[PDB]
Parts: sequence; C-alpha cells; structure tokens
Amino acid sequence: TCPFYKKIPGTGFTVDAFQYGVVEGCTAYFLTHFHSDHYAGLSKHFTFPVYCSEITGNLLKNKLHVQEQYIHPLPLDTECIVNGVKVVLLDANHCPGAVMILFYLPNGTVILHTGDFRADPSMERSLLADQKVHMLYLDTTYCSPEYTFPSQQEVIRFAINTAFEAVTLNPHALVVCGTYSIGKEKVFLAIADVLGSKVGMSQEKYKTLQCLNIPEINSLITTDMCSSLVHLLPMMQINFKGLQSHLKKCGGKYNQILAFRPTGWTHSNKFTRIADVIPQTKGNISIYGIPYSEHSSYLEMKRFVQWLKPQKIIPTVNVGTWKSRSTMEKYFREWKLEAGY
Ligand code: NI
Repeated sequence: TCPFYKKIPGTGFTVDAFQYGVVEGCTAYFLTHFHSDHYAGLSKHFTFPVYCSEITGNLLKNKLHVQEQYIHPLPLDTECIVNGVKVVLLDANHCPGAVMILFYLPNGTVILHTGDFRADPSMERSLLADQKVHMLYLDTTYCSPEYTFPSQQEVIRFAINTAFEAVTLNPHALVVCGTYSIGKEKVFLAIADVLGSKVGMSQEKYKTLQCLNIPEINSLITTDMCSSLVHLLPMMQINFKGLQSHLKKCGGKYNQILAFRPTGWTHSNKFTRIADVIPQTKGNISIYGIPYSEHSSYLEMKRFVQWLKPQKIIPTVNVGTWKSRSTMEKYFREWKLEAGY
C-alpha cells in the first residue's frame, strides 16, 4: 500500500507513487524524474493526470508511450495552480528533467519535496529563499558522514585528462562509458568533446538522449559506432568479459580499451583522493571507477537543511530499517542543535 512518505497532507496528491495501482483519493500523480524506481507502473494504459517537467513529459510520451492527454508538463521556477493548489517546480541538480516540488497548502503550510537531488549553494538563491518551509521530504540516500565525494567538476577534469592522455599515446585505443539510466551524460559528452569524436550508442539510447533538450546534441551523439571512438554500453557490460567481447566486435579497428564506470559512492573515497584513483587492468583493458554522484554528499545535505531550517523532516530513502531510521533522526537533531533552530 502507498507509504505515508509518498503522500502530501492537505491535498489529494502523491509523489513518485505509480506502483500501487489506484491510490485511493489521489487526484494528481506527480513524478519528480524519469528513473525506474520512481516511474514503476507507468505505461500507455495509465489514465490519471501526471504532473512533471517538460523533459520528464518527453520521456513519458516517447519511451513509455503514455498518452499525451494525461501528461501535464509545468515550466520550472513558475507559480502554477494544480487542483486549486499553488505549486512550483525547481531544479533538483539530479539527472535531466529532475525537479523538487514546493506545495503551498490552502491552510498556510509550505512543503518542499526534494525528489532525488544533489544539494548545492545555488539553491539558496531560487524561490526557496522567499518563504519558510514547514515540512521537508528529503532525499537521504547518503545521510551518513562517511559519504564524502568530490565535486562533479573535479571528477570530469580527471576523466577528460585521463582519456585525452591515453588516446594521444595510443590513437588506436577505444574509450567506453557505461550507463543504465539517464543522468551523468557529462561524463561521456565531455570525453567525446576533448577527443573530437561523437559518442556512439544503440538506437534505444540515442532516442532517450533526443528527449532531453540538450543543446547541440545532434553534434555530440550518433548511432554509427564505426565513426566513433567513444562508445556507450550498458553498465552490466563494463567488465573484462563484456569488454573483451565488445573489442572483438570492432574488428581490429582498436587494440586497447579504456572504460569508465561512474558509480555512486565506493569505500575507496574515505581514503582516496581523486588525483589518486587507479584502474583495474587485464591485458589491454583498463576500467576506472569514478565517484560521479548526482545525490547530495552528507556535508552538502547538512548545509542545505541548516540553511532551510524546516520544522519537520521526513526521510524518503533508507527508511526500511530501524537502525537507519534511528541514525538519521539523530543526525537531524544534531543539525538543528548546532544551527539553533
Ligand atoms: Ni534518481
């Protein structure tokens, strides 16, 4: 049955709640972003209103075949009225088309649902700064102090310099990047840009990327693998077996693979600096795991919440164990006592 943390009190609304069948008394279904744990249950047979960003609405129509008449795309940073309730969509700094939702309840409560997000100081200068928020439904994916990672910029710098060095030393090396959902496009696009190549990929992934309003995208991507030296493959294929196989398929155009696996967190982060990351190598195949995150680190999350000073926090991630739930609640209390709210 729909969990309470997917329900907006004082409304008929749910958030990212498409796998429960008909939610009793739900009059509008919001979808924060096009990731499968969040959209699970949507299809062409869905007949209730879905509210989302334009980008998410492009993916609903073209990838899942949801009928146009049930898709209600909203512009960002704009006050809109949904079943008589004022809402605002904000950028979540997650994947393309990912939003946070501000709800202005008839009774005067203000609720922010972060969806999935990577907190950033730039958020402290959106429409959020203009009023107080009573309840925060928070993406707590990495809500423990061991979760530190570098800025997205430092990670991309590492990958561009790595790839450029390797292909300059060996003009017959192939670069491969893994993916399993939208997000992290900067990894492969930045690498192709410094090499003067387009990124080659399957037809289904090219279609997905064409839904995202990325500027000049027809200049960066292609379904012709032969004319490309940066290839995008399913994340599952980013291993020595999968890559040896792929290399065979290129028919002696290439003799070396350099592959990147943008992961979430990995425990080398507590110890290792980005400067200090090394690949795993077998034969003429090297694999780099790089900590390119689109969720908040512990410290980024803490800053955001201490800035916003909500009255009540409802976690949306890691809620399934008592030890997790209890630990998070302890961090929220420290944050509030340290900051004085
Ligand atoms: Ni997500």
